[PDB]
Amino acid sequence: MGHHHHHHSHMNFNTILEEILIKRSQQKKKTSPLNYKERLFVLTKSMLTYYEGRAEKKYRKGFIDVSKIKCVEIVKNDDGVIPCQNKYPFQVVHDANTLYIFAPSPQSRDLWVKKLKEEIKNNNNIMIKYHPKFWTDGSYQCCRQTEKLAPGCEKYNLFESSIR
Ligand SMILES: [Zn+2]
Repeated sequence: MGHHHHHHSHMNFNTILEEILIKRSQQKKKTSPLNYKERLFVLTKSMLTYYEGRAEKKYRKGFIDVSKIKCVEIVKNDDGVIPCQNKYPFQVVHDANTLYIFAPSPQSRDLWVKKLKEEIKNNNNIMIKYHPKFWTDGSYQCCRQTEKLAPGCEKYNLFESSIR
């Protein structure tokens, strides 16, 4: 059972950047681990949207608006080892929670963090501070305030001079 097609061309508009990225889903007291889910992510000026044409589960096709984003940075990892197969993760704080996305390469991470900052620079939703560590629910991260969206423990340079 469970064998038929359901493909329709729901194409996104003018893309800035697309890549096969890993979404670490933030679990909370339910039947979910810290799932590393490698999907196709496309960034547009209106929305960051991922792709999962699952021919098995009615899996959650979520999306983030650029205006929902409050902070984008690289994840300066406090741990020894990066858990996922992909390494050099970046973080996207938004209306709900702080999302964590592992890039295949530090090349991918660099360009993604960059382009996201270049979009969210015009938002009035941006916290002047961000969280450097892994915001996992009720865990011992940077400020140990991981419950609800704290306004950042380290200072966020929205316009950071990468210039050498
Ligand atoms: Zn913190």
